[PDB]
Amino acid sequence: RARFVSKKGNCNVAHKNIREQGRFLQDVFTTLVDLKWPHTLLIFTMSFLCSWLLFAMVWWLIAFAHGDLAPGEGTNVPCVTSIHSFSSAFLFSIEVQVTIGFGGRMVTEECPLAILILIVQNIVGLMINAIMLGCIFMKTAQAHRRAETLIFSKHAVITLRHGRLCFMLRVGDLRKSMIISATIHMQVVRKTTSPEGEVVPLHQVDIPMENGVGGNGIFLVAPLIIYHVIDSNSPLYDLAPSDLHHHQDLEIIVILEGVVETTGITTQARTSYLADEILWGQRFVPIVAEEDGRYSVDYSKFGNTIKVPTPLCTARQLDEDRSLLDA
Amino acid sequence: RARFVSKKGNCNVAHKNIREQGRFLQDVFTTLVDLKWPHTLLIFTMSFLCSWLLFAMVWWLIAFAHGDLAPGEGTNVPCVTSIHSFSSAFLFSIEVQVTIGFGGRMVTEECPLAILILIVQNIVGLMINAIMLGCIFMKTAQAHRRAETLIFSKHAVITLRHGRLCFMLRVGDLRKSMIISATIHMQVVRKTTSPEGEVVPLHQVDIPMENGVGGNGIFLVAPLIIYHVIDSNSPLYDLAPSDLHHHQDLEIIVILEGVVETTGITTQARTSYLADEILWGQRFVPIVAEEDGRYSVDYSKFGNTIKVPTPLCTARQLDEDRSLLDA
Amino acid sequence: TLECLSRSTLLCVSALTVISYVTPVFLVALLPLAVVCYFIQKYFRVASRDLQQLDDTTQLPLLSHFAETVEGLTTIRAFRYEARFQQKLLEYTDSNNIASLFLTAANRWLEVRMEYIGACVVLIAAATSISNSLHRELSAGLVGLGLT
Amino acid sequence: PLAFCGTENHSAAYRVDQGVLNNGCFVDALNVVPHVFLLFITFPILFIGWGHHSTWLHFPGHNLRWILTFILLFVLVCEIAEGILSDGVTESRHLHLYMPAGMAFMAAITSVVYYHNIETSNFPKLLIALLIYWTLAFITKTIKFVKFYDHAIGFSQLRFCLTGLLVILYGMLLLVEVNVIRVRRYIFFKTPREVKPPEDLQDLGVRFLQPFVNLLSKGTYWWMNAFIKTAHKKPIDLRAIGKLPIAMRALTNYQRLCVAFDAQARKGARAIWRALCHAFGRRLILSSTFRILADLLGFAGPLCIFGIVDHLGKENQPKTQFLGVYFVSSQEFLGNAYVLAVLLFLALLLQRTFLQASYYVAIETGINLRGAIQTKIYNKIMHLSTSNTAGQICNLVAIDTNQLMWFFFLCPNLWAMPVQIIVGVILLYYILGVSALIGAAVIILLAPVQYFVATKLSQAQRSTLEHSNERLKQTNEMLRGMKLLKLYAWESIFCSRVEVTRRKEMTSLRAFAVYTSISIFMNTAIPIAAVLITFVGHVSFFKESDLSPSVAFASLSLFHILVTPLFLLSSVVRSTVKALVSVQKLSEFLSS
Ligand SMILES: CCOc1cc(CC(=O)N[C@@H](CC(C)C)c2ccccc2N2CCCCC2)ccc1C(=O)O
Ligand SMILES: Nc1ncnc2c1ncn2[C@@H]1O[C@H](COP(=O)(O)OP(=O)(O)OP(O)(O)=S)[C@@H](O)[C@H]1O
Ligand SMILES: Nc1ncnc2c1ncn2[C@@H]1O[C@H](COP(=O)(O)OP(=O)(O)OP(O)(O)=S)[C@@H](O)[C@H]1O
Repeated sequence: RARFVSKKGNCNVAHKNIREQGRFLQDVFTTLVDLKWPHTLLIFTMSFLCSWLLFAMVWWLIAFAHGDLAPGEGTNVPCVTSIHSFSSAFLFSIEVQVTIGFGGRMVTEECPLAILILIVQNIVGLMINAIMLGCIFMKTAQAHRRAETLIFSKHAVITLRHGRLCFMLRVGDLRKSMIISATIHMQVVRKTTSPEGEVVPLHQVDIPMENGVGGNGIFLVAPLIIYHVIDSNSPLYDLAPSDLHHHQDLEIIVILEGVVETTGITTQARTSYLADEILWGQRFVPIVAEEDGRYSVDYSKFGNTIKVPTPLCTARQLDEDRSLLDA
Repeated sequence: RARFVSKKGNCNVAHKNIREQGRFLQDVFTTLVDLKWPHTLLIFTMSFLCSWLLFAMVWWLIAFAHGDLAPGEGTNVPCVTSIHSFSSAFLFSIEVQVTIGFGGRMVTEECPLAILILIVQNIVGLMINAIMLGCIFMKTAQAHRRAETLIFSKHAVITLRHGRLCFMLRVGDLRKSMIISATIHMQVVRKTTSPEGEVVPLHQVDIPMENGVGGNGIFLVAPLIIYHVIDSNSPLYDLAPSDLHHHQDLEIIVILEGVVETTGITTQARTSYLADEILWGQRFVPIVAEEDGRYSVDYSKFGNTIKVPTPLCTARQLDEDRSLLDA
Repeated sequence: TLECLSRSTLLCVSALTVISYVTPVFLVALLPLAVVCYFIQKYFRVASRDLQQLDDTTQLPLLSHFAETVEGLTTIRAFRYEARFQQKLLEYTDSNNIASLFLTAANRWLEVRMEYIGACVVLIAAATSISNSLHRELSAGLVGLGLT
Repeated sequence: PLAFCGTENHSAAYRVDQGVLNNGCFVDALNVVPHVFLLFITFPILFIGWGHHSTWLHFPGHNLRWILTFILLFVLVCEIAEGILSDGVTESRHLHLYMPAGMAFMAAITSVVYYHNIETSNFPKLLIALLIYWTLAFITKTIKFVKFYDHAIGFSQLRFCLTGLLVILYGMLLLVEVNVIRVRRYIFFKTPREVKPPEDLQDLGVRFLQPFVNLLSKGTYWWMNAFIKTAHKKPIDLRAIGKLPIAMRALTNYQRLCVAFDAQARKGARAIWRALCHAFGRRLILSSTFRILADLLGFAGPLCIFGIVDHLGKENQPKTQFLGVYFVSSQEFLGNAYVLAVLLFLALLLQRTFLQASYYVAIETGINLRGAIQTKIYNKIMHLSTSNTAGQICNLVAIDTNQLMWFFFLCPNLWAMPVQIIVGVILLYYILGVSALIGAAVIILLAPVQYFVATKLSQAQRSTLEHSNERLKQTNEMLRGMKLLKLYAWESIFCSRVEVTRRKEMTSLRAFAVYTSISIFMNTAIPIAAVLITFVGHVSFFKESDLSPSVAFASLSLFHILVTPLFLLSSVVRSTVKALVSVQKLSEFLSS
């Protein structure tokens, strides 16, 4: 069966029959940022080589039409000096676009269309150069490889915490960089049938993360347990321990967003638990241990999830049993 | 009749009698970023050509005053070599501003005001060049064309969901880039008359988006339905199915903001439904379908909105009928 | 069918042998084209098999439906169920048509690919045999043999 | 070493003292520029867009511009050829002869790729880049034409005809570009039009996208590729196969046929034939045109072998015109045998793709006819009275509509095989003189013999089917009562009776197999005898011209091309009379 989001955040949806009005390339610039680094290299080098070949074309053409490729050098003045071939023209063009300009073949005061062409060549060079500089600055500040090291426990566990069923995962920030203002959103992706007769195929219901402040935000330095209280008025209320098998239509996506501390750019790390990934009656093994003089975190036991006796039944039946024991 | 915001986010308001103290051009820089790409090209090229013409002016002037344009070359030393005309001066100026410097016309140790001018020419060149680089980096990171591919359903529909009247639209993110931390704000723009005698002409009342977490935020990969519960204590409470015609003073603006995943810059996509755009008694046709091994989303049926029998009356009368059936 | 398969395989092998004897260098280019030919033939064969089985299996419902409609015609006209049965017939005949059409399209795909391989073979043979009949001693008539 | 205007008289070709624009090899250099413009404006955009599921849309003038660009690449291959041929003489390779045309080639290919990208992405404003290109390519080519005219180059030389063809084709592509910009005003305008790609292409479940591809893919069935690859990994299900487009549905074809029937009733078997004509004749004659063009271009092969072998079997250029540039003429050009080889290759490739396209269009129109006729005979079943033969109607759907559809499959052959055989006999006579007529008569004698053998084979088939049906009834008797037979061990006697019936059926199968063997042997032996009589009578009996390699092998290739139509003409005629009887029977039924 298909899932919504892979275990590595790679979303699994396929988009079909997209009427594009040229909007995917009217944004040439974020398209040119998102081109993978080899693709960006090849676009970079194409846009330079083609420009040089173009203006070398023009230069050789002018020197032809100016009568500067005929022998008989001494009598007349070249429009730019000692262009002898399309090799000379290609080198002269390179030297004036990349501004090395050895000056062996320098433009002279002689014929204006060369002056005008050399203006044009400098200006388009400046233009494309600044365009590529900026695009690959935007590409130097891409923070995709930072969300590659924010990790989630492979198994999420439902355990009895403070007398209530709680659904927990564990997340960890491997680097020293504090991904500032981290915020976590969890949604139970499950097909929902409406009492009025509406069935939506990938319905997403946000489940509230349990916090003392009543918000969705974590201070992530040591790997921490993100848990959700399944008391009531939220999905998973009727999650029996039997319904946790492979082909059960039940997924939970988690998505944590925050700016990286260093490049100051928001990023997002996401993962998903299918009904088989989520274990019942387990609790996460402790990780932090007070070492010599610090709080040493052991990532070996990150997702071990020791099992512990929990009442195997739905949370609704748990509340019903509490109500019956009370009265 | 006029609307507040066009169907393409282009806001329709006209601003008149604006006492500007020079504040629209005291911000020359975001003005120079927001100049459309052709306008930015022309400003770029003007600011280069004018600089070259200026410093070529100065160079030819100096070489004149230094007595370097008179024939009789061998006796005296040029202040910069082999300037023969304002062509030579223009080429020398280009070569030193754009740093090609073929060196056929190089400044010599001879006369200081040229040294000082060449200092000035290099420094202003560096200054304007870095100014333009930075402005068009800021312009390479403009994310207007990204909000051109976040799309809203052309028709919003009011349907009975879970026994309550709900106002729904559908939105979709065409690209693979997850527009991180998406947040949606909806406001019912309608002329409001106050009981104390105050009538405001474009009053905006925020209507709460229905979420299980009680917030305004979506995980947008597959096109999803944004719906608002019209139970009470919010506008549209008295929206009869008859009041949905063209000339009814009623608009609903929606505005979703979030940083693009790639250039890490916040953007915003907005749209508006007039009283005729919003349909009654329809429900959005399902879109996601489990294909071969993925969740294929079909954008052909994006805004089809099949009709379904709903009680055609106001939501207040719906609550009154429920109360009467209860007792 | 066995006779024609024998004749086709032997004629193809014979033509390749002739244009390799006339042109020894063509044999070097034969192996890439032979590999491409084998791959195309395999992929065709599997697709054509599936499409042929499907095209056969969708034709039985159509004739069966015709038989039924002729048998219980008076009953169907009694129920005024004529529109439903015409809809069912349109569906059956559309299934049959789409099957036969995809079958013929796969056939055309294979035949175009094989004809382009044959065109590349004739270009290589022509060019190399003409070059050898100009620079080398290669005879005039062997060039025409390899050409045909 | 590698000079554009080859180094001559100390590179005197570069001196532009004479009014630059009328210095050839500079006007030839001006052409290299617009092609560089297109290449370098496009390759970046193409590779940024090359770095979803679209349901593409066609810009109007689509097929026309594809045809034009095909012709363009053809004339450019010819121009590369004439150039490379045209500087075999001198010592330095004049690059300006072929390098500008060989550059225009890649430029045209990029043009088709770029326009296709824009078509798929429906960004019509990008087409402005082509809007420039053709202009330049027009102008610089016209400038090349005019200056040619000034030295009285004339039509005498091939290069002038090719450059005129080029000016014409660039004018055509400029007209097509402006056509596109006119219908869908994407340049600065009111920006009115949005075409909303067709509905049947948006159905997730219409996977037979043969009508919805560019003409090149329509011809190569390139789309099928994807399908077939999928069809190799996992099996083919009715979900994997799409459903038919709106253009080819039972209802669509049925309504078309009914409109044709109304038109014919406003003005019997003849009525049905004329209605089928009025309903499917456009596609039928389109397939026939493809088929006849493929026949002629296939005949273009043997004559080319003749030319090649005549050139190389001989033992071997004037008109140096542009003050140093040589100019090869049409007669020397078509006698190079290197040019002849690539022209044979191009003609062969185009002929084979036209042939396969003829086959496909005929198949599609036949299948649509089958759908329409089935729906019509069923709609007639609905209305007929209870007074009236269920199996008759069942087989009328099973075998009679099948014969009609197969007549519509082979219908282009019926019109283009006589043309094929006529032109083949004419070409053979033109090549080999009088002995070719004897050879062609000997080979034409294959068709009536094959027809007679097929008729006898069908007669033997019926006489075999009788005994086969009787043996089947006896086997069914033996198999129904196998219990009782085994209970009293009467199985051997009934098996002996079944074996006697089988021996009678084998007696008839002997005659059937003799007729099949005669068919195979005639089919493979009439051509050998034809070649034998042709050549021997040409040399000994006629005492005619000596048998040269070119002449003989051209005649052999023409015989191989003549074999197939002569063999299949019998089958075409038999299928035609069979389907005529089928339409008669269908009219008799539909009239009641
Ligand atoms: C070339 C085979 O592709 C077809 C081609 C057609 C149309 C067609 O002009 N056929 C010619 C054969 C070709 C080689 C001339 C023909 C003519 C007369 C009798 C039978 C046949 N034949 C048709 C059945 C198979 C071959 C003998 C239809 C259907 C097909 C098909 O893919 O089934
Ligand atoms: N027509 C206008 N266009 C632009 N800005 C305005 C305009 N009117 C007022 N403002 C700004 O709005 C602020 C307060 O508006 P007002 O109270 O209406 O006028 P004001 O403050 O009395 O004007 P000042 O402070 O004496 S210059 C001021 O800081 C003005 O700069
Ligand atoms: N298949 C699709 N691919 C991309 N965008 C789409 C697609 N279908 C609809 N849209 C966009 O979604 C918005 C509204 O969707 P729909 O209501 O379903 O169609 P629509 O609005 O009637 O099309 P328009 O506005 O007449 S061009 C439009 O602005 C479209 O641009």
